[PDB]
Amino acid sequence: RVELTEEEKLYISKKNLLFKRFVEPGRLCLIEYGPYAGKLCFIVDIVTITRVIVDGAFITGVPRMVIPLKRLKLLKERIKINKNCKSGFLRKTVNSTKVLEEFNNSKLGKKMIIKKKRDEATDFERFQVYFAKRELKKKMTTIKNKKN
Amino acid sequence: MYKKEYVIDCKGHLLGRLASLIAKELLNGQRIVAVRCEDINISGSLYRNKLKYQEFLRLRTNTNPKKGPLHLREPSKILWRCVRGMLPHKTYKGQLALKKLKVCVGMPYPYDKKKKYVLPSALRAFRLKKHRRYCRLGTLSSRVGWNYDTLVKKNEVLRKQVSKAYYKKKVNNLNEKKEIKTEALNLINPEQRQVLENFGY
Amino acid sequence: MKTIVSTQKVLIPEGVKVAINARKVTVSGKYGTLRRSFRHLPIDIRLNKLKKYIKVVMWFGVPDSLACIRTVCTHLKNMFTGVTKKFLYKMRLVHAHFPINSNIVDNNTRIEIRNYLGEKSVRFVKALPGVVIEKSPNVKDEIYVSGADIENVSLTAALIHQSVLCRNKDIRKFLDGIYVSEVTTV
Amino acid sequence: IDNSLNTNIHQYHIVGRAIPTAKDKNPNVYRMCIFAKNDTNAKSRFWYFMKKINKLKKSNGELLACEQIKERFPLRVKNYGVLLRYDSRTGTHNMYKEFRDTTKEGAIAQLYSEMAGRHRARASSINIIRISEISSSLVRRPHIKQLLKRRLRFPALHLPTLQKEYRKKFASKRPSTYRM
Amino acid sequence: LQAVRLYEKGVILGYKRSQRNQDPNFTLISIKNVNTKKHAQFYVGKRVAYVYRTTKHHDGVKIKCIWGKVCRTHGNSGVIRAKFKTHIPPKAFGDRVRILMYPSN
RNA sequence: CUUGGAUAAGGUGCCUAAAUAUUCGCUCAUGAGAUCCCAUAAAAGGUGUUGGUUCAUAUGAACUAGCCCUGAAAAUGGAUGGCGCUAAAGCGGA
Ligand SMILES: [Mg+2]
Ligand SMILES: [Mg+2]
Ligand SMILES: [Mg+2]
Ligand SMILES: [Mg+2]
Ligand SMILES: [Mg+2]
Ligand SMILES: [Mg+2]
Repeated sequence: RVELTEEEKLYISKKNLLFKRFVEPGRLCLIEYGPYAGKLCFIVDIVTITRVIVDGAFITGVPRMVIPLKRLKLLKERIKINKNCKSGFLRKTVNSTKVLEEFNNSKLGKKMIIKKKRDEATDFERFQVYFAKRELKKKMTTIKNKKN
Repeated sequence: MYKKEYVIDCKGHLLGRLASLIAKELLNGQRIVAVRCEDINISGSLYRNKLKYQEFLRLRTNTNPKKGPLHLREPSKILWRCVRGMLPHKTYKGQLALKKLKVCVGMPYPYDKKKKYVLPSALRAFRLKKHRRYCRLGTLSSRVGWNYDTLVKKNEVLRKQVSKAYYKKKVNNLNEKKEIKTEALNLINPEQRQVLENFGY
Repeated sequence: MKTIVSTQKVLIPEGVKVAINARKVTVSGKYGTLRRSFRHLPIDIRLNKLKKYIKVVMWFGVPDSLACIRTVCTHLKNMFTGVTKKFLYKMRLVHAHFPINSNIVDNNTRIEIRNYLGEKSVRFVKALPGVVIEKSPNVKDEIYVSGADIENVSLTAALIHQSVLCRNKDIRKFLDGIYVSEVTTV
Repeated sequence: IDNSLNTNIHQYHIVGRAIPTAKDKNPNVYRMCIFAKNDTNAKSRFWYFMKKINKLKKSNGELLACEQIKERFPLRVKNYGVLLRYDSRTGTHNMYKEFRDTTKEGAIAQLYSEMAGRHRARASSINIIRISEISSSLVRRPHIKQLLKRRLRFPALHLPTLQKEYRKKFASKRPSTYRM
Repeated sequence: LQAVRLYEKGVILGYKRSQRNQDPNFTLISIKNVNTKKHAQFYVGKRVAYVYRTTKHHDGVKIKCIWGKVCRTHGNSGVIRAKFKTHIPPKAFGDRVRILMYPSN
């Protein structure tokens, strides 16, 4: 062969296609409808146009099961997994790749975690937040007054 | 439905689905104001819907047409009539429900400075497959003698210009307030800052 | 049945500038600029400027929908040919006893037709935007209609032809009129 | 575990014979494999076919077994081919179809739905012959060939499906169907 | 900044009915943030107050109340069936009620 | 004669109590369709679209039956009960 120069190279990395996030072994798939709602998983196999086999290794609370594709939301992350993997190899791969923990750093993961934190607050904690905001208001209003 | 008033702009909504969701709200008791009624959509070809209006036009009281069906043809009065046919408007309660609806073409003053809501359960983009045919209510009503389609468009141009200037000023204000916020975080006792950071405020 | 993928590839000629953003196409060349929109059929199309080849791809589709790919490809080829070498339609006007007289006015627009079957009246047609009407320099009874857009030039050529249709006689015997005789390029 | 996704079709294995007599004191024994909703229906179909094909009526016969076969690899994907016979409004025909699933009764569930959707054929007018498994080099229908390429990818173009509590009626910004 | 709230807002729909018959022993209520059957079960023992105004004075005051209870749900969407000590009049079918939180658990 | 519970027939877009529920197919109508009695439609046709059978080296045929269409003309202005409905609120299933 003759290989590709840098010119062609970045040029490949500049074509932003309309469609990203394909269905394939490795996509991340937040789940949206049904009893396992609000949980993560992975595609491991596709049966038909509408039916898919889905598996979240023993890290997440979802077992290996068939699911209608329309209940899913594809995410940005993909793991590069093998031909016909089982759950055990998938756990090792997701552990050694650190993909779940860098979904946690994205825009959607941060807000999901913050909402969770806000849901188990206690009455004293709610008062503490209210008090802190009341304190911050005074500094806002003195700085604003000094400005004009 | 626990508010003094909801303002909807009807641009891009299907006529029947929107009319069915307004009527139940009115029956439960809620003032509703609907604007931009000329942008409502219907789910057939334009010719096919014009045929239906033509059929509606040829039924009248034979002995005296002053009575009988009155053929209203402004795009907002049409939504008014379609809503009226989903209510029991011949009882006192169902006549009270009908009087709580206000419809406009374009966007007059009191409401050009309010907040507008949409109903995703009735949006054309989410309900109608892309190879089907549809028409626009303003075009259909102009084809049967309404005569004001051009004037409202000319008015909407100016309304959008004024809104653009407002939006510019607002974005400047939010930036100028965010900088003040980020400066004032360092003047607070560490406990309040830590509790604010833990809950992401 | 739904097919998964389907594609077709269209080369780009030498002296052409192309642009596509949201299924909206603009092309430019020596003889002007052409615009066209395709936002009525589900496609995502891909333009490679370093090389040639716009490409058209459609995901899950049925035979009814899959038939529109070649249509768009042929339209793109047509407007590439248009900007570099203009389209040309040749026409011949024919008579048995009364000769037909034509006259071109208003900067080579707006032909005027006189003496059709001896009528003493006058008939007018007006060219579509971007079309020019002029008479052949070579032969006796020929018209040239031309320029940059197959749709408009063919529609002008058909509008001239519909203007001298013959009323209630036997049209197998009364054969006067103006007819399209050659389609080519400039 | 999610009952909103279950079909109610299972497979059964039934064995039966005729009551011995003096003219016949060691009669023939028969077996079938039937798909039904429960064991009682499977026995009903077994006796229906015993009467139609052989000369057995339930009243002078006895039943020997009812097993309810289970499936061995319920998470591997197989190919299936089915042979049919059904009645139209003006005659009777027989057909061959192909499905992709992880269980035989999963494929039979699809078959009943398709025969109702495409031909308005009721379950009372369908006889099922010979479900089996077929290798991937001997598949005939084009809509199954599409699914067995080397590197299968495609985008997800469906509209969102959301829980009932997040399915709110007054939105504050009109949503998007793009979702990349 | 005064007069704390301590209840959730509600709206009184009509009676428990079918098409063409009435049965005024029970009444239907909508609760503001509740729109599933499973979230309506949370409130299934609380006391309900309906407060309205009059024009004459009755015991020195011009406000009176009718008391009720939350009894069960009404199916898939968060409506509830309530029972009151007297029957609610029909001239109230869009008015406001208080779903209190007294019998606390 | 009553209080409370849970159903049948039938229904769950609004009129109207309860799903704009879930899961598979089919259908576009310049006079679509919408379930006992029940409130009309045929012979004969279709290069509309979807499945199936049988022949001939990847093309050419011949049949078969689901939805749609032609065949389809009356007298006051009118009737799937009305509005309306085409990612159905239509037809066959779960
Ligand atoms: Mg004549
Ligand atoms: Mg009772
Ligand atoms: Mg209701
Ligand atoms: Mg032949
Ligand atoms: Mg009815
Ligand atoms: Mg209904």
